[PDB]
Amino acid sequence: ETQAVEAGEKTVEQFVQALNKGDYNKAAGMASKKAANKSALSEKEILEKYQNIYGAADVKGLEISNLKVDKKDDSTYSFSYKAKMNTSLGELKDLSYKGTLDRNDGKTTINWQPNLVFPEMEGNDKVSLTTQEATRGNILDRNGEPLATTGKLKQLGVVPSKLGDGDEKTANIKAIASAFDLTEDAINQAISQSWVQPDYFVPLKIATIQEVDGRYYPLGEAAAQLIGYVGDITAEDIDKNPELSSNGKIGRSGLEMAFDKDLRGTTGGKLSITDTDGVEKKVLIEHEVQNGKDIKLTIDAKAQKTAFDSLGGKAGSTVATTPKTGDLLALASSPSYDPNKMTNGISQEDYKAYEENPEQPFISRFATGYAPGSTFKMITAAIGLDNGTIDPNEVLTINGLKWQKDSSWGSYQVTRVSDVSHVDLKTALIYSDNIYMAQETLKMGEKNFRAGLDKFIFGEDLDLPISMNPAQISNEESFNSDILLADTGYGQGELLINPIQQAAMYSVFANNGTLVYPKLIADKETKDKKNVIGETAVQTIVPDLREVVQDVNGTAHSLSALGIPLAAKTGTAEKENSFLFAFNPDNQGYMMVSMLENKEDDDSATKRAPELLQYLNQNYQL
Ligand SMILES: *C(=O)[C@@H](NC(=O)/C(=N\O)c1nsc(N)n1)[C@@H]1NC(C(=O)O)=C(CC2=CCN([C@@H]3CCNC3)C2=O)CS1
Repeated sequence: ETQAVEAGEKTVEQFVQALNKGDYNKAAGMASKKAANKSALSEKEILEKYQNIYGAADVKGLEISNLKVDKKDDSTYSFSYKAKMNTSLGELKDLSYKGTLDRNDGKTTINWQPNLVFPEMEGNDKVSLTTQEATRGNILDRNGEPLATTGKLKQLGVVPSKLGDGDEKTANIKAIASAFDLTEDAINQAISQSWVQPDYFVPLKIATIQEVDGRYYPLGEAAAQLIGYVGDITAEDIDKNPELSSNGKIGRSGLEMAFDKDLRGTTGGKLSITDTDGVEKKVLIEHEVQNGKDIKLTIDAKAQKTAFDSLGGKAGSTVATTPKTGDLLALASSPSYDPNKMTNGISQEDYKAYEENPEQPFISRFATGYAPGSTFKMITAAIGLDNGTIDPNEVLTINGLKWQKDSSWGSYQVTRVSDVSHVDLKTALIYSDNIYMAQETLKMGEKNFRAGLDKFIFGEDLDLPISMNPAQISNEESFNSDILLADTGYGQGELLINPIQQAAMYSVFANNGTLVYPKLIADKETKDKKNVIGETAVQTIVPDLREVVQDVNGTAHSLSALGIPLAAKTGTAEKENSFLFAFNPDNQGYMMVSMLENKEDDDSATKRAPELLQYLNQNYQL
């Protein structure tokens, strides 16, 4: 407790603090002159040491404790303290520093020595710092087949110096643009790029070829919206997260981005003290690299490749689930983009292409909310049946195509397409009679309609890694209209449900009225919501839904040619959308929901479903 002691106690601290602030020169100013019993190096020689070592290892957050300064002679005090510090590779704990001070004319300074960098350093000792980036994990389908993996790829390229001079170049460019099937002009824009030197290898496809490590998506565009793609890491990404290395790739969309942490692993590293020849003398930190985790999904890659191909590139979406457990067997969206071109290199043209396609390939339509249309009637009936409103056999008598409750609906008319004039429940679903449904809905009223709807999952967010707004009944918490109460009853109005949310609500017909939440991660436990509708309302509706197919006038009669047990409902909306709902009523092994955004003349979701239905029907039973 002496005013010379604490003068030295303060001179240590100002030295430590100067190193935290990274002011390696202020620190160097507190060094005794270079001498045999004082410092071991000059101010400049000291400055350089800390910049080399404390900088290259980014030493910061230096905390000392148990500081001691005791007198040894009138001009020399000995100090000692414990310390901990943060390095770019971890925390250094329980360091033991020791040294001496030089009092001379009321000026107290440090007799610097290498053992104030790290305790065990001596003489001409140095420091080494090595890092090892990890390998990105895989995304797998339910059967282990890979959906996103990192492997060696046969990169094709050329060398401007092994071509032709004049006609031998512009005719040889022809030959390699053929045996590989790529445009011939793009070989000229590439060869004449800025960075090209006539000796470098210039890449073309995913004439010499070299093996390159890259990120590969076997299914390409058939699963590009769900799985996503990955991009070069940019300086900005490191601002958002300085734990990233400049050399990896990063998930930018779809599941790659949703699970980037798990998939990307942790970097390994090693901080060592070496003699003057890089020979390791003490290891201070060693974190063995930990690679990225694999991720197993519910997807069935054949169902996905089939479901996407079935849309023939038209705007639309398909979604398949095993309804008794929630497994999502496929999440198709069309049109689409090449996720391999995006990740591993995409020409400036093929890229500008996707951006201006007005049907928007980058949209994950299976998460876009739509107005479901007539398919929804299978709910409305099930609610009406639950609360007594609907008599299956009560036969309404309905004339013409238009209708309204009374003249106070101005020009708002409920329209249908088939002038059936004796409609019971079964007949209503077989023909998709908006009117019958619009009526039996009003017979039920917002209170009893919402009483049933509210037993579903509107508003809720599902436990899935896909960004999607929840499904809504209306753009306000009440309808505030009869017309809307009606429009909503037959699948329009202010309804918004996306193909995954639809597939969840309709699961009630495969589970005696229990709703089963969708499942996308292979291991996660099934989650359900019991008694959403009555078992009896199911046994009433389903046999009517078979007849949407079998009956010669059924909206989906074309599917009876297949010879497979189907129960289903269709839809259409107005540009014209087209819908289909389908599942197996014998075994409940699968269920599908297919849309067609902006259909073509005489095209339909129902005309494209068979190939996917045959696969599902055979490979998913009990
Ligand atoms: C349910 O979605 C209903 N569709 C419509 O009424 C719509 N347009 O057709 C629609 N509602 S709102 C809005 N803006 N437009 C019924 N569903 C279907 C269907 O599922 O296919 C309809 C089409 C349709 C029923 C029977 N069809 C036979 C084809 C040849 N002749 C009849 C048929 O195309 C309309 S009613």
